Amino acid sequence: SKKLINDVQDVLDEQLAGLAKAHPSLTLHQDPVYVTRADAPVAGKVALLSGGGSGHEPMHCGYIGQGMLSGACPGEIFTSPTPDKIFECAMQVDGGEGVLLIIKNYTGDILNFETATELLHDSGVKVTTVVIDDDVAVKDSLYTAGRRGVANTVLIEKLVGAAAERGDSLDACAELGRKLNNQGHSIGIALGACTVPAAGKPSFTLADNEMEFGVGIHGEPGIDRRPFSSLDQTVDEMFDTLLVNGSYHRTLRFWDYQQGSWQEEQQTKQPLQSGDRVIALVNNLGATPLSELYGVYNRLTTRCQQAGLTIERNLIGAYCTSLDMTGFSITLLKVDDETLALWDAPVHTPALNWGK
Amino acid sequence: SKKLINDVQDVLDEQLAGLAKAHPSLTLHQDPVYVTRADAPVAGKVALLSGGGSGHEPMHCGYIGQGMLSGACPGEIFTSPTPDKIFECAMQVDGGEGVLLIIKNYTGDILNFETATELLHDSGVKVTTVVIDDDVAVKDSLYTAGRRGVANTVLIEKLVGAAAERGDSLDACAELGRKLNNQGHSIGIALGACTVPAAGKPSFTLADNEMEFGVGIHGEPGIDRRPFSSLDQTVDEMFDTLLVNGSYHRTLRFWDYQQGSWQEEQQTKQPLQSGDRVIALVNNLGATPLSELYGVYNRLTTRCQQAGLTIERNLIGAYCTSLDMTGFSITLLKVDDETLALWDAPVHTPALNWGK
Amino acid sequence: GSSLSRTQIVNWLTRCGDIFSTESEYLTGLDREIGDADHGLNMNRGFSKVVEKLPAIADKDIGFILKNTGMTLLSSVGGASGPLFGTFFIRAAQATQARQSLTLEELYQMFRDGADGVISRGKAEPGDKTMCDVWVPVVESLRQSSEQNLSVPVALEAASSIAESAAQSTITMQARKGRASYLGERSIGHQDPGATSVMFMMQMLALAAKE
Amino acid sequence: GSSLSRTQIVNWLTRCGDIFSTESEYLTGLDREIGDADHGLNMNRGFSKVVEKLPAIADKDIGFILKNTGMTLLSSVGGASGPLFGTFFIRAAQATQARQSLTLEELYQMFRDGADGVISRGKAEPGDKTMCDVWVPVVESLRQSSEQNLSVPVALEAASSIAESAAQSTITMQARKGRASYLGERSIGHQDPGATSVMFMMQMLALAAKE
Ligand SMILES: Nc1ncnc2c1ncn2[C@@H]1O[C@H](COP(=O)(O)OP(=O)(O)O)[C@@H](O)[C@H]1O
Ligand SMILES: Nc1ncnc2c1ncn2[C@@H]1O[C@H](COP(=O)(O)OP(=O)(O)O)[C@@H](O)[C@H]1O
Ligand SMILES: [Mg+2]
Ligand SMILES: [Mg+2]
Ligand SMILES: [Mg+2]
Ligand SMILES: [Mg+2]
Repeated sequence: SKKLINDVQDVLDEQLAGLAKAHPSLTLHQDPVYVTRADAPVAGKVALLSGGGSGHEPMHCGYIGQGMLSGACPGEIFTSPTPDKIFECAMQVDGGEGVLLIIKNYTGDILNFETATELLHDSGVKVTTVVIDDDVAVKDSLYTAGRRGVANTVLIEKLVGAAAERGDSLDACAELGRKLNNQGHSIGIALGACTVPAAGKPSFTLADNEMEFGVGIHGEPGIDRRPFSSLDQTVDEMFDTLLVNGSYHRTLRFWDYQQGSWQEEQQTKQPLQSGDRVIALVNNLGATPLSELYGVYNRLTTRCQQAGLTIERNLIGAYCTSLDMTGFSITLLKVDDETLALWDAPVHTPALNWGK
Repeated sequence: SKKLINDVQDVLDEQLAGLAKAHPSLTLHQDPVYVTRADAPVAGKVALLSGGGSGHEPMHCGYIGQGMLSGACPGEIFTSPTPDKIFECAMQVDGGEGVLLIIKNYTGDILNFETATELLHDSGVKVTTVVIDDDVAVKDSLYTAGRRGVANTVLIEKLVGAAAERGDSLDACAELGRKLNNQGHSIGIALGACTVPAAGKPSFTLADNEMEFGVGIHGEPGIDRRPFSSLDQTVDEMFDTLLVNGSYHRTLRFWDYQQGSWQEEQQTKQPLQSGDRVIALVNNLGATPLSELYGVYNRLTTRCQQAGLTIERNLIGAYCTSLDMTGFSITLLKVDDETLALWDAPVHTPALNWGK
Repeated sequence: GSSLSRTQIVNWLTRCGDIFSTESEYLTGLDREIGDADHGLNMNRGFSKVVEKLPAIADKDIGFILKNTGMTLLSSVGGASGPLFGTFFIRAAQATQARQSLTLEELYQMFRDGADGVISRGKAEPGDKTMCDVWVPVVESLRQSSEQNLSVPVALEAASSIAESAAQSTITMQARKGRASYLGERSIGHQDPGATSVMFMMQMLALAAKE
Repeated sequence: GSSLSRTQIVNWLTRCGDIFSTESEYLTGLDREIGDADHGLNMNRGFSKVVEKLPAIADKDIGFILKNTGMTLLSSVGGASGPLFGTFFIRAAQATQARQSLTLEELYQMFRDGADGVISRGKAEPGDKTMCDVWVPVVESLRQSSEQNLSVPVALEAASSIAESAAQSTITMQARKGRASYLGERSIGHQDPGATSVMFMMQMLALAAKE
């Protein structure tokens, strides 16, 4: 056990209250729970919304603000939020220019966000969707639910949040998100499992010379359990997998608000290649020392140089977590000057803040 | 064991290299190791310097930038840096207006920073000092080394960093730091010990219903081992101790650069009182989930309201750590409008960034 | 003639509240091995809310009760099972509609339509290692029972007992849908949580229909 | 007449390199119980650097070697013990200065001046639970040996053996200085790391002086 909580039933109530208290810029709504910029609706801009289980803080509520999300729906711990919460939240933030839903690729997030997208359409709200599936660990979508949405969700929420703020249309926002989704690549490892508040045992156990390789964010085992030897070794295996699993083909559905129906879109990803420019995110999964993330970055820069990739920006820190998990993920998102311009644009959120 | 490291001897070399690579604004010096703003020396401003053992990231290197530190000396893990490193670093950052050394109160930091202050004076460098001793756990300085400098070092480095940037003189900087030191109050608890890279065993063990109460930042046991029951309980004991141990008398030495000698200064602290306004820092000691820190903030706001204290600003996150320690500290720093103005002033560091 | 009354359906759902409370930790453990350890909590939270709303509507038509139940689950269970079990009850209610009791034949159609809903939302095929590996055999049981003009209570007794074997049959499958599909061959050797929930639901229906 | 040669002092410091390497983990464990678990590493890192610089200066005067040693330790040991042991060697060197060998009497003065340096920098009093709880008894041993006109080698043999009991005497003290003073009564029952280092240093001097 041993969590800083009171009664299990009240953990999210207490934590969300603390969030709203700490942040003048954030409004905590009740019955249904969700969170918005205190100054939403903002007229004249595409509204950006996302959501997912509690337990990945700061994703997503730490990203509510100018230049990023207009609101977010926290669900229960590791549990996709329900369609009524996403529906009410989107209604609340609608700025006359459409609402963009960013959805991480999990069966539950997909289905709930889909049910919600349709409710919005049926309410006259212009809306469409971007699906995030950056996690390369699950190599093949043929006989699986598809690749998971993990830390690249943050880089995409920022970039698309910048375009929405710049004044770009729903469509140009959506197309931007979907393009970025197609060239962003992540992988995570765990040295130790998280424990959910209702549990008293960790999600998996592990010997001192073992790691969960190819982990996502909800504490499931990864794609395999393999020996842990060193920082360099670990980072080398991860990086080499970013490259070999870089090729990916699958179908993602997006809402066609004109048709009023789901549009299958078969799309393929290329592996990152010599000459690409990237944003690197070295992401604490919850309980890795910042110092160790810098040690990870040191190695990553070497491997990038060797593979012909130029890191133009980086983030190093705790951006998309799994409660108290000991581990980290690496995300490499391919960019160009226009994407870099959106990166550098102002953002004012609890977790990310610069410019303006 | 199980750290993301390679050879033990190389951990800091690799981590500091990663820091310099990630940060264009930071220069990594060698032989001796230290870190500076790539644009130091900055002419016309008081230069702010600090330092301490590695293992508290982001303190101090994460605080090198405009509005904050001009440079910092990382030592070995949990080991005060040596006088030659502080001396070279201060020489490197000297802007013609003096150098201010911020020193956390540990026997080692005091002695090494003192040896360094004298070397600087003897080199013609105008210099003086601020000592940080915010940790209220060690109740009484009579038969102890004195209260430890912990997380309030961050709030003071920011505020004094703002004054230095505003163009304030060495003396007005020093006096500002020393005043803030006198009304800032911290306390920490650990639910689980950190492990240093050279160790393979944690710094202390603990049953599931136990906590180390009144811990600092180098992994020593706290002032006592007591039952752990809940978030509310834990936060209540901590807060009640901030108040009852608020009164403090001791002697702190500061360099008189005019005399060229150490000046004892006996100074007393008041407990925080009904009607004071504060900045609250809820600080992860390394491995506590951000969500739990928000749960801590929820409770803290209640206790503040009940005691007559008004929180005007807050920080919630990992600002002054102890490697992979599971715990957190609470810091309350009393403020006024002029101090709030320095809080809101621009800061551009790896760990803290706003305005301008 | 043999039928399933509206109050037996109320009784069914009420028993689901009990089972999802009692087996909460068991379902959680199943979703720990090959998932994110939340299923039990999701089902408990959902049916707990259903069973609270139920006494206020115990006297409406079967279609009404089933549709509200599905909508309640949807607003509350979350994750993958919320929309799936919500859809099951919503499609089951439109097969039913303003009934006051149901013949074997209408039960079969109801379960057939429910399951068809979960299959088109989720796309699971037999052997994917999901709740559909229990639904499909259950529907085919109801079909067979209907051909044979069995009583409603023994039809559900046989559907329930088929649900048990179908849930158990999942242990052996490699998952191809859901969170468990991310574990690859590590999902083999473990019973699907959602299929277990369907099993529990069918076991409670047999109980509800006994009288 | 009985004296301690410059090469015996070199030999002493060389043996310190060995002892601080061998007992690194032991000193670390002592500083784990009542500190931050770094002392052993600090002493090892310091004397390791001393002993590397030593062969290049083995032929300079005693004052030169001791002063460089103190300065080397200062630039390298860090934490609380760096400035304290640095000061010990620097003040010891100015007692000595351009000697080529040392009489008992000059040894006593050397250790007396060294310790006076650690006492004024750190302010430790007897019973504070620090390295000063070994230095002070050691100096008083040297004083007594000098009164009694003992040989230099047995003087150091007696100083060493007194250092052992003095280090052990710390187990029982509540710390009043250093990191251990933050633990209150939890520091009782544990041997001071820095006092152990002084003990090791004195044990190596006795060895160095035997011939
Ligand atoms: N595509 C799908 N079709 C049918 N059932 C599914 C599908 N994906 C998952 N399931 C069911 O969902 C169950 C897991 O539910 P739950 O743990 O509540 O949601 P989540 O996986 O989002 O945590 C699985 O055991 C499986 O039976
Ligand atoms: N004020 C002091 N005076 C004399 N010796 C001291 C004092 N403070 C600490 N020490 C010595 O320092 C030792 C701890 O050294 P070390 O672990 O290297 O430094 P730190 O405490 O900074 O980690 C203590 O065991 C004690 O003997
Ligand atoms: Mg879930
Ligand atoms: Mg130390
Ligand atoms: Mg689950
Ligand atoms: Mg120490």
